[PDB]
Amino acid sequence: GRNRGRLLCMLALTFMFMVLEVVVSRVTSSLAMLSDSFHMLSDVLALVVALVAERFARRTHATQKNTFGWIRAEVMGALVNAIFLTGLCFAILLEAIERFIEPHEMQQPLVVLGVGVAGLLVNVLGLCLFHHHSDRAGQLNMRGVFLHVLGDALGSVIVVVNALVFYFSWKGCSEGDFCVNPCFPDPCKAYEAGPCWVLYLDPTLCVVMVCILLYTTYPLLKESALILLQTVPKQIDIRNLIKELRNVEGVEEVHELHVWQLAGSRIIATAHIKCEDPTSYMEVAKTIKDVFHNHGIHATTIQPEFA
Amino acid sequence: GRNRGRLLCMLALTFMFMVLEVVVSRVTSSLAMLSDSFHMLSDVLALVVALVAERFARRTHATQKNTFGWIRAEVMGALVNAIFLTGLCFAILLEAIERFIEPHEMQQPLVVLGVGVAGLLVNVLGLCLFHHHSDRAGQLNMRGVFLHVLGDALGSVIVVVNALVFYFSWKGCSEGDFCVNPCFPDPCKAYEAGPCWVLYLDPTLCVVMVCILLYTTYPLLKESALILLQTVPKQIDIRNLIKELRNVEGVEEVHELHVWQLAGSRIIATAHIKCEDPTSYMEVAKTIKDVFHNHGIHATTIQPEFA
Ligand SMILES: COC(=O)[C@]12CCC(C)(C)C[C@H]1[C@@H]1C(=O)C=C3[C@@]4(C)C=C(C#N)C(=O)C(C)(C)[C@@H]4CC[C@@]3(C)[C@]1(C)CC2
Ligand SMILES: COC(=O)[C@]12CCC(C)(C)C[C@H]1[C@@H]1C(=O)C=C3[C@@]4(C)C=C(C#N)C(=O)C(C)(C)[C@@H]4CC[C@@]3(C)[C@]1(C)CC2
Repeated sequence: GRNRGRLLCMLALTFMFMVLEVVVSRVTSSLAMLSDSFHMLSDVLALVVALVAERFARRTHATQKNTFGWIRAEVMGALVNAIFLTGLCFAILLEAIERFIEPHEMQQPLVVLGVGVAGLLVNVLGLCLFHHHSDRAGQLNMRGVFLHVLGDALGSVIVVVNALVFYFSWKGCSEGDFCVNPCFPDPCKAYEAGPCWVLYLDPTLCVVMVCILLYTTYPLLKESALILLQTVPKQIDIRNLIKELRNVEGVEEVHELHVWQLAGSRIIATAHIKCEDPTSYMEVAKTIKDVFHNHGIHATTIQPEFA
Repeated sequence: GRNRGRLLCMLALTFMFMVLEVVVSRVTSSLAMLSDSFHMLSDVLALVVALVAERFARRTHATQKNTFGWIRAEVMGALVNAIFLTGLCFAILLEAIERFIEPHEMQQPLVVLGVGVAGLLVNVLGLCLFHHHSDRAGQLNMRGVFLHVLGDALGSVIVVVNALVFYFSWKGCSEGDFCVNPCFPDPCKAYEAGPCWVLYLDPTLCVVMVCILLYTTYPLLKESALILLQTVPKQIDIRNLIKELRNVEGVEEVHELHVWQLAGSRIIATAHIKCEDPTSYMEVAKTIKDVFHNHGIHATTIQPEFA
C-alpha cells in the first residue's frame, strides 16, 4: 500500500527527471545528454521488477498451480535486482577502465552541475523514502531498489564533485585562441591546456563507486540465494533439534528430517518419526508438535512409520 | 566429467582468443581492439558461474546446513546466466541505438575480418560442443552457456558480414587526397565519401541480434524461475490427484496438499490425509504410496490426523 505509493511516486519522479534531461538537452544541443538519459533509463527496469514483485506478493492463495502461493515473488525480485545490479556494475567498471586508458575531455560543466544538483536532491529524497528497509520479505525486496537509489545518488555526488573540479581547476586552453592540450593522446592532429591530472578523476572515483556498490550489495544477494536454495535458517539448530526429538518418549529414531524456509518467518519442516504402538499416537504427535513449536518451526508434517 | 572438460577447454579457448586479440592489437596500434577484448571478457563470468554450479552439483549430501543437499545449484546457475544475459542484451541495445543516432565510421576491415573468422570458427566449434543440451539439471544449466555461445557466434557472423560490406561498398574517400564525408555529422570541422547508407547496418543488424537473443533466452528463464518458485510441474494433475486420493477407501478428506519440484525428476509431496481407525493404518499408507507412485511423485510424507 504505502510502499506501493512510494514506488509509484519514485518512478514518476524518474520519468519527470528524464523529461527534464531531454528538455535541457534540447537547449544545450548535446548528444551526451541523450546518452546519459538513455543510461539512467535502466532504473525503470528495477522499479518495474519491484512493482510486479509487490503486486504478486498479495497472492497468498492456494491454486491449481504452485499450491504454496506466490509468496517467493519478493525473494525472486530481490535476487533479480541483485544480479542486475552486479551486471550493471561490471559494465560500468568496463567503461571506467576504458575512459581511464583514454581520458576524454569534459563538456558543459555549468549545466552538468545544474542537472547534477537536480539529480542529487531527487535521489536524496528517494533515499530518505527508502530508508525504513536498510513481514521481512518486504524489506528483503526493497533492499534492491535501495541499493539502486544509493548508486544513483552516489553517481550524482561524483558527477557534481567532478563538475566543480573542472570548474575550479581546468582553464582548459583548447579552443578559440592559441590553445592545445599536451595530455590528450591525439586531438585529431595532422598554449598547452591547464593541469590535466584531473582528467583521470572520473574513472579513479567511479572505481570507488563500484567498489562500495559491490561491497554493499553482496549481503543481499547472499541472503537471497541462500533462501532460494532451501537452506536451513540461521536461527534453529539441527544438532540439538534431532537430539531432543530422539530423547522424546515413544520415538525410536528419525528416518529423514527436512527443514527449509518458504519465504520469511513462516518455515516448514517434515520428519519420519517412528513409534511402536498405534493405539496411542496422538499424544506423541502433540508432544513433537510442541517441541517444534518451542524450537521455532510451526508448519509440521510427521509420518509415523510403524513397525 | 566430460561436460567439465568441455567447459575447461572452451574457457581455455576463450583466454587464448583474448591473448590473440591483444597480440594483434599490439601490431595494429588500435585501442578499439582493446575495447573489444575487454568486452568479450564478459564470457569468463558466465563460464565460471557454470563451472562452480557443476562443481556444487556433485554435493548431493545431507549436511548440518541445507538438509536437502546442494542440488539446486544447477537451477541457480541457469537463472544467473539468464538474468546476466538479459542485462547484457539491454546494454548492447543501448549502445546500438546510440551508434544508430551517431554513425561512427569503421576501421581496419581486413584485420577485423581475420579476427572475425577466427572468432567464427572458435565459436562454431564451441557451439558444436554445446549442442547435446539444446539428469535434466545438466542441460538446464548448460542452456545458459549455449545461449551465450550462440550470441558469441552471431556477433562473429554479424561483424564478418559488416566487414565484407565495408570491403565491397565503402571506397570511403575520407583521408589523404581531397576527401570528405557528407553523412558524418561533424568530422571535427571548423570529395564526399562513398555510399554512406551502409553506416547504419551495424546497429540495424545488432537490433535483430538482440531480438533473437531475447526470443531464444526467454524459455530458459521462464522454466528456471518457475522451478525456483515451488510451482507444480507440468506433468501431474492436482484436480484428479486429490479426487483419486479422496476416492481411496479409509481416507475421509485431505487438510493440506503440497507438491513441488526439488531440482529435477525427483519431486516431493506432503499431505494431511485423515483416517478413522488407528489399528489399521499401514495398509492405507501403502495404498496412498502406490497411488502417488502411479501418479509420478515418489518422495512422500503423509500424516494421519486421526479423530
Ligand atoms: C544506471 O546507472 C546510472 O544511471 C548511474 C547512476 C545514476 C545517475 C547519477 C543519474 C547516472 C548514472 C551514473 C552517471 O552519473 C552517468 C554516467 C557517465 C556516462 C557520465 C559521464 C560524463 N561526463 C562519463 O563520461 C562516464 C565516466 C562514462 C559516466 C559513466 C557512469 C555513469 C553511466 C553512472 C555513474 C552510472 C550509474
Ligand atoms: C559479451 O558479448 C560479446 O562479447 C559479443 C559477442 C561475442 C563477440 C563476437 C566476440 C564480441 C561481442 C560482440 C561484438 O562483435 C563486438 C561488439 C562491438 C563493440 C563492435 C564494434 C565494432 N566495430 C562496435 O562499434 C559496436 C557496434 C559498438 C559493437 C557492439 C556489440 C559488441 C560488444 C558485440 C556484438 C556484443 C556481443
